[PDB]
Amino acid sequence: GVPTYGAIILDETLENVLLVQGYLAKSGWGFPKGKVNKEEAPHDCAAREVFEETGFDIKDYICKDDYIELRINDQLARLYIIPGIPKDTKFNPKTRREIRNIEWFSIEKLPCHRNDMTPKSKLGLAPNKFFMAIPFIRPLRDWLSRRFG
Ligand SMILES: C1CCCC(Nc2nnc(C3CC3)o2)CC1
Repeated sequence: GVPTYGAIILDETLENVLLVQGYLAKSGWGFPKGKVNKEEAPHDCAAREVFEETGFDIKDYICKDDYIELRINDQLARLYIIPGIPKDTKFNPKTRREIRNIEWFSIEKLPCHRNDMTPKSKLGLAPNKFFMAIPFIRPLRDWLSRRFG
């Protein structure tokens, strides 16, 4: 799969993260991110995708070594960590045909797994609107603990 790049934007308290809501297949909440173009450097793709989806330019704030990266179904997704962004920032997608809404969420309130359906003796996982974000939540919490504590 083609690698994706984006950002985990946190506010000044380190409590809240910025998620964006797409449409259809991307109908839930996730971190801003998208597919790398040919010959495009990871930091440039992250900044482009974030600016397209949020209207906020991270370019002056990217730290090269500060990211969480996951390989899901043999696609690589790397989110640069960008703390300290004020909660009163005006975010506006470029692209309202792609982005429904943009909100801050409390990190401690976000799920770090979906729930099973053990109550119903059925296999699988219950739907959760944070499905696209969830894989990153525990690594994010651990990364923040190590870096700040
Ligand atoms: C809406 C705007 C665009 C970013 C999008 N990010 C995303 N994270 N996982 C996926 C699935 C394709 C694998 O997409 C979700 C939020």
